[PDB]
Amino acid sequence: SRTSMKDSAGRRLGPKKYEGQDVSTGEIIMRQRGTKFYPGENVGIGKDHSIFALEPGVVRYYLDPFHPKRKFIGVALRRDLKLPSPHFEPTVRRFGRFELTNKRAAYKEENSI
Amino acid sequence: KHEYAPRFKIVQKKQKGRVPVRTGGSIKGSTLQFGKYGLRLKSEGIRISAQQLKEADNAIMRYVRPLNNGHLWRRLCTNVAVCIKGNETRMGKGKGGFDHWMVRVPTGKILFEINGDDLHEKVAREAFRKAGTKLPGVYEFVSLDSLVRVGLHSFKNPKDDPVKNFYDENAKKPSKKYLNILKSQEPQYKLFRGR
RNA sequence: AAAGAAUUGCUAGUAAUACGUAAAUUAGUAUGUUACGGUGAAUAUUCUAACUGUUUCGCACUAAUCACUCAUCACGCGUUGAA
RNA sequence: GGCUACGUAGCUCAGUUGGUAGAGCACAUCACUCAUAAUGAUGGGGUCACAGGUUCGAAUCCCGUCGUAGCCACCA
RNA sequence: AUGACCCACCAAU
RNA sequence: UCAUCUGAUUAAUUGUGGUUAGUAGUGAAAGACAAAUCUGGUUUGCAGAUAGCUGGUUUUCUAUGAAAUAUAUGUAAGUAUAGCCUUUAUAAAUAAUAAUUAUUAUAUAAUAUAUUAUAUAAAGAAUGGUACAGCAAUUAAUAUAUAUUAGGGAACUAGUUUUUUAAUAAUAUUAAAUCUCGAAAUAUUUAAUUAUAUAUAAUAAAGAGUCAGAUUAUGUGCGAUAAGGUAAAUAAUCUAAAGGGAAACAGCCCAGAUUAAGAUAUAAAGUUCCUAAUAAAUAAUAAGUGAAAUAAAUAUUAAAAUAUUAUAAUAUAAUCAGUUCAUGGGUUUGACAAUAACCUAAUUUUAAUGAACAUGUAACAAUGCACUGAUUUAUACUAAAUAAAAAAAUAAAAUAUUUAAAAUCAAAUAUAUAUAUAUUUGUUAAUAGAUAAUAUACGGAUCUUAAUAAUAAGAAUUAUUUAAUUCCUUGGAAUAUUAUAUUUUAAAAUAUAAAUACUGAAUAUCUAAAUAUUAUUAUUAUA
RNA sequence: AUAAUUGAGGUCCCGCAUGAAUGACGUAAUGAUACAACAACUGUCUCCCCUUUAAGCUAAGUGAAAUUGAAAUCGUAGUGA
RNA sequence: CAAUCUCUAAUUGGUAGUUUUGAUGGGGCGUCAUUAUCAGCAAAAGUAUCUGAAUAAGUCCAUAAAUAAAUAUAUAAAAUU
RNA sequence: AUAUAUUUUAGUAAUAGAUAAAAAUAUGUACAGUAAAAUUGUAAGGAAAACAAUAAUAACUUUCUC
RNA sequence: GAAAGAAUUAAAUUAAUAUAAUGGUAUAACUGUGCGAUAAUUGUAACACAAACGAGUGAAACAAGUACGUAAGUAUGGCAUAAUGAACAAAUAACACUGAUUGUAAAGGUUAUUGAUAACGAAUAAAAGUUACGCUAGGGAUAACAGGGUAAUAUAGCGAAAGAGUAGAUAUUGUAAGCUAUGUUUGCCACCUCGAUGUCGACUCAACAUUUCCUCUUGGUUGUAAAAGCUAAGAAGGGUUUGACUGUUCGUCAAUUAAAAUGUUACGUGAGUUGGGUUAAAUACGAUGUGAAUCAGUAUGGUUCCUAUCUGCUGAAGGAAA
Repeated sequence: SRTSMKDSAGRRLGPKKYEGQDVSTGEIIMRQRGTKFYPGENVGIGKDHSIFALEPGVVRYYLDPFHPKRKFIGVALRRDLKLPSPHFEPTVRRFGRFELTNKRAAYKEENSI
Repeated sequence: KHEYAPRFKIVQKKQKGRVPVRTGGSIKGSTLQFGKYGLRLKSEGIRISAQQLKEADNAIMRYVRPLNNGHLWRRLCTNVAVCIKGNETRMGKGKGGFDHWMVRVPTGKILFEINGDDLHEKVAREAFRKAGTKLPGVYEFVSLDSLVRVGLHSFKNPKDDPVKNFYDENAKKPSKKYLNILKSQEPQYKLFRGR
C-alpha cells in the first residue's frame, strides 16, 4: 500500500535576533516566509522577505502609526532611542568612517580617483 | 437528515484525537434550546458512534411518533470519521479503512430534545431512560428548570453569568495595535502618510 | 429535373398522339365505360426462357413434378438386444 | 479488496499508434416466384456502457465508482 | 372433401 | 543379533594381481563411492587466509565520567562527522547561570493639562497561535406552520390556491490534526543591576566511548483511547547508583557510600503483633465493605435536600351520574382492535307542536373514559373518589425531583473599616452485581467490644483533623488531665514535673580518620 | 461393499490444473512396492494369566561413563529477564 | 587445397570468476530510496513512524511590434531666409 | 467638353486609450488603477454567452450663484 | 444652493499571483501602461542563517559597465518557499602558467562549459538466480512451538426490552445497541530460552475446575393434569461408551447408556510408548519458472538416544530423645 511517508525537514524560520539585542550590519533579524514583519527603520529586507541588519544598533519590534495593521522590526542605532521614532524630526544618522590620519593612507585615497 | 452521515466533499482519514474535557466551563450544547425535555450526558466525556446514536433516536421515536405535534431534535452530529484497521493485520503498514462516523461528547452536553402537544413528562423521562440504555455513557433527564451541568459533580445557571460589552472593555484597557490604529487616525499621521 | 431493382401494351391505319367527338348511367358531377374519326411509325425471326398443340426418349409420379421420396435431429409411446 | 483487461447500433465484430458518428446478419418495405426461401435494391439503431479534465479537436484521452476471468501461494 | 401444406439452381462436350 | 523375507547357472559369487581419483576417477544414476562416508579425499604448504561475528583479555589506589541522538553510509550487528566525555593550558576576560528591572494603571505628592517620587493593583520589555475558548470566514449539522422562488398539490372561477419539496435567504443552535476573529501558562529571549567565583562560559593542543536503550510521568501518531505495543516530544530514574520505602521490587517514592562512628535533627514511609516506633478528637460503616494492586451499566435499600401538597394515611366502605364513551363491530357495556377522553347528575315527588337557565348561600368538584386485568363481550368484578386517629408544629404524611456551595446560605480571609466589596471553604451511604482450573493468601496473625468488673479492652476500617484542651499571638494565657510530692480528714488541698509524640536512610549535623583543592596558619629544614 | 465406511472397487465427467515416445489406453506374467476385500488363524485385543531361561536383587573379585559454578538441594500463592 | 604459426572476427553455462541493494513491528511478496508544503508538532526553533496528504516537483518564462517622424516645393540666396 | 504627357491619390485593416481583471511575454524600470462573488435586470438568452447598476460623503479647495 | 475636484472612510488579499501547499500581498507582490530587453552583468564578498562535513540560504559593502527614472532612485532574474547531482574520466573552449638538455611541440595546469551516477553522498566501465545436498560465523537483536503481555477476537454473564410466544415483552423466547467478566481460542506484542522435540494424533496415566450432562434437593412453568418436558437455584459425592471411516483433534454414522457435560493441567501426559500425520536426504504427479529448483498441492518410503545425581512420588528398612 502507498505510504505518505514523505515530508520536508522544516525550515528554521523565526526570529533569529530578539528585542533590545545588539546586531551588526548584515545579520538576520528574522527569517520568515511572507512579509509578516516589514522592514523598518535602518533595516533591509532580502529576497525571501528575510529581514537583515543595515546599521549596528538595537533591534526593536515596533508597530507604526503611519503604516497601520503592520509590524516592523527595525534597529535603532542606540538603545536610548525608541524605534517607533517620532517623525517630524532629524533622523539619526551614522557617519561610519575613520579619517585616514596616516599620511600615506590619506595620500593614497586622495591621489586616487 | 445528514447528522449521522456528513457529506464532506473531500472525504479523508482523521487522527484519533481526544474527547475535550472542558476545563474552562464551556456550557456549549449543554442547554435546552429547541425542546421542553432533553437527555444529557452525566458521566465522563465519551465517544458515541453513529450506529449507537441512530439506535437511541429510534428508541426515542417509539414515544415521539404517537404524540400530536411530536418532535425530536438531534443536537449532535457524528462529524469525526473513524477508520479501523482490521483485528487481523500484523501492524501499521498504511493505516485504516474508513469504518464509521463518531462524535466527541463532553460531560455536560445534551444529546436529544423532545416536545409534543400532549406529552406528559413521565413518558418523556421513560423514553430518555430507554434511549440511554443503548448509549455508552451514563445519562440524565434535563428539564428547562433543571440547571446546567459543567463538571461531573458541579452545576451552573447561565442566567447568573455576567453580560459584558467587550468593545468598551478593550477601550478601557487597550492593546498596542488598537493604540497604533488610533494614532494613525489622528491628523499628524493621517496627513503625512503620503500614499 | 424523365423516375432503382423490376415490369406493362402494341406487328399497320395498329402503336403513338398536349388529336379531338358522341352516347349510356345523371335533378347534378367522369381523371371511368362503350363507340367515332383525324395525323400516323419504326422494328421482325433470328437464340435462350415461359405457356401451348405435334413428336422423341425416359419416367418409381397418377387430385399426376406445386408429384414423389430419403436420412438425422426433436416429441410421445411399445418390443427386443448389451451390460 | 484498494488491486490487470473487458460493459457498443437487436447479433457478432468494430475501430487501433487521435485527425470517426464502420461492417455484415438478423428487421421493416418493395420486388422475384404459383407461394415460400435464397438473390436482388431500399431504410431503420450507436448517447462508439457513467463521472468529471486536455491540445485546435479524443470512439480514442486523462482521471476512478455503479459492471467481467481474479488475486490467499515462507508450514515444520 | 380431411386435405394445412414444398422447396431448391447453378454455369460445357 | 535373532525371527523373517529374497536371489540362489547367472546382468551369479568369490580368491590372487593389475588399471583408472582429486577439476577429480567410478557410478544399471543414489550427489553413490574413491580407506568408518565426498554437491568433491587426504596430507603438507600458502598461513597467524579472512572474519563489521563469538568468546577471552590477568594487580592496586586515585580524580573525572558518557551515549544508545542527527547526518551519511550496498547502510541499519559496522564506520565516519558531529552531539554527549576527558586531560593540559589560556586570558583584553564574567561573556556562563539564575533572578530582578523594563510595562499598564490607580491613589497621593511635588513641580510644569501636564511630569518626578512614592505606594497599590495587574500573570507586568519583545516574539508566538497551543490549551482554553469560539462559530467570524472556511469546513460541516440542526430546527422552523417564516418567507420567496419556481413548483408538488388545491377548491374553485390559467389564476388563486394548500398540505408536502428542494435550494437559498432569515433567525436560532453546534464542531474541526491539517479553522482560530478572542486567548493561557509554560516557553524564546533582550539590555543593565544582582548572586553564584574554592564558580561558569569561551578558546588552544590533544585522547575517548557511544550511535540495540528501558521504564515512569505528561501531550500526542499508530493501534481497537489493546499491550511489559509501537512512533517521536518532555521530565526523571535506570542504564552507570550502593541506602530507606513500595511484602518481594533495574526504571516508582525518598535519597546520592571518601573511612569510620552512632549523640543530635530528620526524608520517603510507617508506629496492635510478626516488625524499629503513639496517643487523641470527630464523624460514618457492619459489609471483614475494608485493612499498599479501588471492577461496570444497572437493581435495591436507605440518607440528606428541594418543590408541592402536613400535620387530615395504611385503617374504611362504595366503586357510581353522560358512560353502555362514540365508530366499526358474529363478539365487544373496562380491556376486540382501532378511537376518544371529559360531562351531567345536588328528592322528596312526572307527557307528545317553546322559553338563559337562574347563587339556591351555592351548579363547579376528573372524585375514574371502571388503574388494570377479568368476560365471547358483558356480568361478576378490583376499581381514581380517601378518611377515622393531630400539645397542634418545632419535628416523623405522601408525589416527585434532586444528590448541588455554581446559585443561595453559613464560616472565613482580604481591603476601607462600625461591617462596606472581593477571594476562599462547606452537599450520600450500604448491599447486589462478584465470575476457573496445584492452595485459603489484607505479606501473615488478626482487627468492628460488652454495664456488671480487673491499673486495664473498646479498630488494627473509612472521612477530616490534633500532639493534652481551650483560648489567645510559631509563641503563649488559662485551665483540664497525667504524674508525683506534701501534709493533713481513700479522699483533701497545695505543690511540681510535664505537656516540646515516636520509629525512620550508607541524607544532614555532630564526633574522630584519609586524600584533593582554596585560604590562613604551626613546625622542621622554585625556603 | 459395512450394523455404521473420509478408505476400496465400479461408474458419472462443469478435466481447480489429463492426454499420446516427459508416450496414451488395456491385459497376462512377475513384485519383500502401495491400498482394499475374503477365508483361515491367532495373546493383536475383550483381559490378561501361568511358566522357562538371561538379567535385574545379595555375597566375593576386578571395575567404567556422560555430568559436575558452589550447595546445608521441601509444598503452595505471590514474585521476578 | 588443406595443415601448422600469427593476427582478426563469431560464438559459447561447454566452462571459469563473480554479484545478486536496504529499509521492513520477524522474513518474503507488496511498498519505497531526491526535492518542496500543511497537520502530527504540545503559541521560539527543532520534532518520529510501512503516519494523514484530493499532496506537489525533477520546471517554466528571453532576443521582442520593425522603420518614419526638423530645414523641407518652385526660384534666389545663406545674418537662421 | 475632351485628348496626351505628367504626376497625385485609392494597396481601403481595427488600439486613438498611459488603455486597466478577454487572449497575447512571466526578467528590469517608471507611472497609474482596483479585483471576485453575489442580486435587480436585458432580442434570441435558458443553470451556464455579453452588457449595465449595486458603501459612505464630514471636512477641504475651486467656480457660479441667491 | 450647485458643480467640479481632490479624495477620505469603510469593504476587500474570497479575485488574482508562471505551477502544489502554506506564508504574504491592495502601501499592492496583483493589474494596465511607456520605455526598454538592460542587472536572466563582471571581479573581491564582510557578516550572519542554517549546519557534522560536502553543501545550502540572506546579504552590507568595494570595484567595472548597462538599463529605466525629473528626481529619490531601483535593478546581480521571477512575492517567497521545490525545479537537482560529488569527485574521477573525456570533450570544447579560454588562459598565457608550466614546457624534463635547448628551441618549439606533446601533455598538464587555471578559468569557462558539457553529458549521470533517481538504491538520487554517486562502491565498477561492466554482475540475476536456486539449494528439501548444503556449509561456517552468529542471533535468538527481533516467528514455530510453549510461557508472558494484551482481550479485538473467542467464551460466558448482566442491565434494558423491541419482537416472538394462541390472548400476554420478562412460562419459554430476546435482534441492533449498552455494561462487564474470562484469559480456553484466532489474533496482536517480541518479553522469555530461542541446545522448550516432549515435535499437533494415539496409547498409559490421570490431576484439577465447575461455567452441572446424568444422578439429589427446589422455585416458575394461561405456556406444571399425569407423564414426559422447558427453565432457573443449590449442589463437584459418584458417574459420564464401544464400534465404521478418517493421522486425525473434529465430524458424520451405528449401537448403546442415567448421562455419554465443558474445560485447565508447556493445545495435561515419553529421560514412560507409538510415530500414522506435519516432518530432511530417494522419488513421481498436477501447477509455476528459460532453468536449477518450487509449491498451504497430492503420493510411496524413511533412525531416535539416555544405567537417575537432586527434587518429587511408591514402597522398605536402619538410626533416633524415651
